[PDB]
Amino acid sequence: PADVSTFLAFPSPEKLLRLGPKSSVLIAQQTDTSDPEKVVSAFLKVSSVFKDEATVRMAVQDAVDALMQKAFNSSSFNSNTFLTRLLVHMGLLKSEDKVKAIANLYGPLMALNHMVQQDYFPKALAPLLLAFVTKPNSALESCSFARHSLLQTLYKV
Amino acid sequence: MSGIALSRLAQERKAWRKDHPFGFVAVPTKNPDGTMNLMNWECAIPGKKGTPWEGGLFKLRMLFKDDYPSSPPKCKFEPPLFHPNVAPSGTVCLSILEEDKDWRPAITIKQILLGIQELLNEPNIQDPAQAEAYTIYCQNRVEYEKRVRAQAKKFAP
Repeated sequence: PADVSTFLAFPSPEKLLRLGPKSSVLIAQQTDTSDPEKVVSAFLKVSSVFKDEATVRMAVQDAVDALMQKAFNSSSFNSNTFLTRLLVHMGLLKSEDKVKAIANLYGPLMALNHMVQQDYFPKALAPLLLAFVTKPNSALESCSFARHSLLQTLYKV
Repeated sequence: MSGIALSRLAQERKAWRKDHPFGFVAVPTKNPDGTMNLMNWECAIPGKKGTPWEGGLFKLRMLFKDDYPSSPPKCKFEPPLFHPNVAPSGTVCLSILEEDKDWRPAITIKQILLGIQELLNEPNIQDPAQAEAYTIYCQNRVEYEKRVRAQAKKFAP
């Protein structure tokens, strides 16, 4: 037993699992998906605890699917704004405002790899994601494995 | 305390009216009381002949801060334009428009506008401000050029 606010405040693999077996539903339920910037934040916090381990991997993927399905399912949610802000927060696209610099890009990249394969994901966004993931960037270079996997996946979308 | 900025802007206005590139527009907006608002200028940049931007007249606003010219003016296309270096908000950036880069007192409004005009046909692919135009530019130049021509016609006087 743990709460979404505490998890989002200080994400950790353990905290995610402490949310319970319905953690995926809870993350999405407690997130204001009407706001693109907030969906980006939730997505990055969740993906930041990704680990190539059974329980954690499943928990992150399910959480991402629940959150992003809810966001994209609203005919009002601007998917392009989500993508733009996501890239900004990942340090792949410049912006007018100042945003925190994300350290590890491994989690975000692996979460995207899973997301782009789901039915809820608008295919129109794949080309843009690919253009910015293939674009030269130091942060992406340090996480070549995840980067290569995501691109290989984007090629099949 | 913008007296210093106003003294310079007043001279820049006279200099521009005395001589400026043909087709270009740069005029201060008016305050509700009819007086000039030198901190907010309405500009227009003509597409360069021989390029797919020809025939178009692209409007943008130049906003100056109270500490001008210590800081560069903020330039934004209105409405936002389809271009790799034009943000969704319409904001356009250049090295000479960045305080921590090439901005300096020696920079003129004429220089900025000509600089932005050059940028229109020669995008900076290393530092895009928009994901949509950047993506098409890199994935299908022919299609990109087509979108540009249609936009050039739509914004013809």
